[PDB]
Amino acid sequence: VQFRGGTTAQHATFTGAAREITVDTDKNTVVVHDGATAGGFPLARHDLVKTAFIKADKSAVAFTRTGNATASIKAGTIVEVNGKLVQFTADTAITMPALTAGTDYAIYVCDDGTVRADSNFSAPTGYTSTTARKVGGFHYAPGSNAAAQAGGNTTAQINEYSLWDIKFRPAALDPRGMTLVAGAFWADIYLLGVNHLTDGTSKYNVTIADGSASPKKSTKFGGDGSAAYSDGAWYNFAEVMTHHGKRLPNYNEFQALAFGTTEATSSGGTDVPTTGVNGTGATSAWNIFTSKWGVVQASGCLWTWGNEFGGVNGASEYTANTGGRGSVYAQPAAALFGGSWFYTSYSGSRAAYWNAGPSNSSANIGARGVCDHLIL
Amino acid sequence: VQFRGGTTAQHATFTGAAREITVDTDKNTVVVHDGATAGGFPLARHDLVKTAFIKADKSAVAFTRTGNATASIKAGTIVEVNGKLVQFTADTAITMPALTAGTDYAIYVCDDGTVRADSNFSAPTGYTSTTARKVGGFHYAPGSNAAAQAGGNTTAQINEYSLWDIKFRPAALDPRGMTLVAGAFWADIYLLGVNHLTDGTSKYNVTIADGSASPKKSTKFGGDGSAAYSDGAWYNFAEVMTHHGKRLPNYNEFQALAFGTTEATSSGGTDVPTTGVNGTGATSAWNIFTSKWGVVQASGCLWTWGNEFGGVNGASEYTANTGGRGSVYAQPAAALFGGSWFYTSYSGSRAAYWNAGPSNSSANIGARGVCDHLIL
Amino acid sequence: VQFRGGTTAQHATFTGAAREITVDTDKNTVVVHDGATAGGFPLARHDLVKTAFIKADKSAVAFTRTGNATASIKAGTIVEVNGKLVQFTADTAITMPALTAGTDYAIYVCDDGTVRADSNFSAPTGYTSTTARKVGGFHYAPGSNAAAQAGGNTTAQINEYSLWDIKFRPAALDPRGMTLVAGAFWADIYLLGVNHLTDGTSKYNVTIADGSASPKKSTKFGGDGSAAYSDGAWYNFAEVMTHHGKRLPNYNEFQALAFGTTEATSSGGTDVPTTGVNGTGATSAWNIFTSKWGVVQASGCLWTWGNEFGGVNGASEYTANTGGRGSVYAQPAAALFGGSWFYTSYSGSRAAYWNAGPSNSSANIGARGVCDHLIL
Ligand SMILES: [Mg+2]
Repeated sequence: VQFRGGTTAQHATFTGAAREITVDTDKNTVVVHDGATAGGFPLARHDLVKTAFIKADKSAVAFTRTGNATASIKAGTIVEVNGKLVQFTADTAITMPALTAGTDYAIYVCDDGTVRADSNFSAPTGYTSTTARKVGGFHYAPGSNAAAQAGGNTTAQINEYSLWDIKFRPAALDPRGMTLVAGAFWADIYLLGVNHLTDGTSKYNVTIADGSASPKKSTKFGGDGSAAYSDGAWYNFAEVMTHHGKRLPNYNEFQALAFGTTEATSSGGTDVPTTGVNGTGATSAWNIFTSKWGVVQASGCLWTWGNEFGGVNGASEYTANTGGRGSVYAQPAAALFGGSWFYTSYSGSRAAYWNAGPSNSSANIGARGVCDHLIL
Repeated sequence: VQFRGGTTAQHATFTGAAREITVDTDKNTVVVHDGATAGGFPLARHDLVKTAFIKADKSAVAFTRTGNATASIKAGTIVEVNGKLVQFTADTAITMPALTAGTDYAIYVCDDGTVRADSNFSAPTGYTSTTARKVGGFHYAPGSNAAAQAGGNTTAQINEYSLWDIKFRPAALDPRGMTLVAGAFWADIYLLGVNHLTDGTSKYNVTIADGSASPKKSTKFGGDGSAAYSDGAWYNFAEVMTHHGKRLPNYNEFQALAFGTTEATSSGGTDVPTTGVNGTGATSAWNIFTSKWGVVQASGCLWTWGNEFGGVNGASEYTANTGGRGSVYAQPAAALFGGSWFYTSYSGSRAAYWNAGPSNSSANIGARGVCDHLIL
Repeated sequence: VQFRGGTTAQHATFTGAAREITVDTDKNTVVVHDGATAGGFPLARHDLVKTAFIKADKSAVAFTRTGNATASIKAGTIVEVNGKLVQFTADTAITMPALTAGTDYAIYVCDDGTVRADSNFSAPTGYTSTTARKVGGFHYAPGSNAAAQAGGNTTAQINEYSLWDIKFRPAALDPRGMTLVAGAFWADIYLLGVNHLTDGTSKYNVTIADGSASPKKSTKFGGDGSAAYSDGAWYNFAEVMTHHGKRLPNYNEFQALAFGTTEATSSGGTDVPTTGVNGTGATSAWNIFTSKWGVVQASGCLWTWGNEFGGVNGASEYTANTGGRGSVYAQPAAALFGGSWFYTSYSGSRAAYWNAGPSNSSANIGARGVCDHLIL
């Protein structure tokens, strides 16, 4: 059966019989007719809905945490994948791989109707980037989120607030290793690492970047991928954050992200070298400082540079202390938030120090990234 | 009539006759043929366009204010609802319910082709959440926006700048009670209430939150829904704003949002207890302070905490004044904007005070929320 | 051929034969049947996919710069235009018009399958707003982006970082004359002009706005389109930026946007009157100050007001210096970034001055706009 067909021009002045189907040969689509409307009602070609992703509640993430090691895709989720419509009319279990503490996972809706997680961010085991579509993901944290204000535990589990989907995600360039804070903005779960170029800013069990072990110099700002900044100036950390489409936190962002930590408590010991891992001779284990949202070492471990200025000022003269990128006049301090290991009861979700110029560097100052929450 | 049909695999190597229609039984969709392209041209299933919402001008809101109590949906608006395509090829009147001063309304496009407003945010009277689709809304304000710089009147009317649609809206968690300022960002029409958990941050005719009547403690930050913060510290107000996905305003945001108010004028009297209502013994009625954008009590009523730091500093020693969440060192002031009732000619769209630490509290300091503008 | 058809109600309880097609007369669409599913599988009408725009990589711009005067649309780009599906399965050359230094261009995907640039932002030469769809654009800069930290050249060329598409763009009200900085945020290529109302904030070869030649007063804030602000206060510049949905830069934004400029170098001479053009008696040509991202006169030409406060404070008394919009108490300085022509080695990507109150005005202080990066 071949249908009556013509060009778009020919259709413009054609009115088919009621419930007649013609073919627009310019478009290669069907045109439905009502016996009244000239040009009829052309139908959409599938390619035009490619990548469609529809949720029942667009103001929440597409997935529900159902247990420490389990999660589900929500009822009402419709997904375009490999030319097919794949949907879920009930909360449907996500098929899990073996989960390892401190690893990010990607969630795929597959063209066979399954939904599955995997550590591979291209395609899940047994599928291709064609048969499996990445719709979101999560972080499998080394410990629980804080239930109150005494930090969390060390039972590896899905951090519910790290659940993201393609329409409910960090505005950062990459969504991995972030958690949603009060539904308002995303925070890096872990402090900035030295190897942020290959690891991203937020990674479990890596060397923390500070004054003594400066982060790798940004390849977007003349770095080569091997060189590190010569110190831990605010300037350098802010630059690394920008590389990744993130910011250093505001005061309001810091207090929100760090809530849940054990207040007025510090790591103790002599150092905090590694993310998600006890400090050197620490009197408090790392988990003492997990926030409500799953931000690891949220306070009392390393100060973070903040994105705020004020407090004590530098000299009222042109001082060339910017790494050779100009001079500053009456430069106010750049905020430091959280406290560090040496700071006993001074540390906490609101610990703030405003007596260090942005050109300052030390072994107990690093950084944490934040970014905007995107709902699409 | 049953058409030739096969699986997706079978179609991959099949080329139908020109203007032949086959059925892909794996997809359950039509495949159009051109007698040349192997696999033909599969058509989109309706479920894949579910929630589609298309506007002629994506850089403006979907509705036009046509009068004090009337509004229209714009020509060129196409809406998916209950499986149907519903569209408007001309500016079409929105069917209104009875409107009450200081109430938010939701706009629904219904599957019978009508568009209507309602105070119910689930479904409008006579419809269900299935037959009626919420596409946006507005605030019916207690008075007009400022025509110049002398505030507004007390004639209840639609605030044109409070018009929002699902693709032109506050980034806040909930869009209600906000107004779009210079097309740049959204501002809470009303000052933060004590009962922001059940009312949202911006509600007409409610008790204002300040140092003496602190807001309810955020349920996202260990609050139970009954307890209030023990004082009106910047810390507490910033926290409440975050709860709702909002911020305290910047200096640039404040001057923009408050423009239109009567400058160098204060409420007078002894207090401002209630939003959108005269202050206690006020010498100026509330409407004296409506901004160009419809921000109520924009200036001269209560100071708002700002999201900016600087000015006079606290001691250069570790001071534990954060509500038990750490210590601050050389803590600069948190900005206060707008002036309050006692401040005569000092109040205005640029009134700014930088001599109060974020741990300060008083009966004339509250907060106003802002957030980013979202165009999708 | 007229098909069996009925209303949506009638379909709800109808199960057609496998691979039968019926017509829903309420919807005017086809319903496919499987001989099992009551109501069958209704297909999408084309109008519901109107404006669809699909890219292979949603995290990058839709176009590639292929040379100084050439560019391509990327493989995998699917575009809805004038009822047709138009797509590109390989990187496809964009048809160029004659290009002029310092001009913005719009990219259209046309219903004949072509993709072309044009200086007209409504429709390209030989097409209409119906037959041609605007999907993005770019800036054809007066010179190259900085390869290192010695600025750029004067060979007119496409600035690769100024490439934007409808789903990868500034959050600003208008996308023109902006460049994407480290993939993180957008910066105005040029300093704010006096005639920003008709030119936008960022335009080549126009009079720069400063203390002596204040910008036009914003029509969104009581301006008439002819009047200028009486001086170059921070207040006025911040206001102009808001008009356009932009901000003055943060410190972190400024250092990012200006990287690539010749550091510790100033324009010299006695003035910088015009964007993208040598200063008056300048010892360094304008191109000495082009950033890595193509920000023109990024440093050492005119200070920009920043969106940050701190440093030296005004008096601890209520000072009415806000242009008659209230009083300020202990007002900290508003940041100035970049240096200017007189400032020799003090200028650079990190040059910052914190000793000028927001009410200050001078011939060497202007502004540059930034905004958020939008990925949709
Ligand atoms: Mg500040």
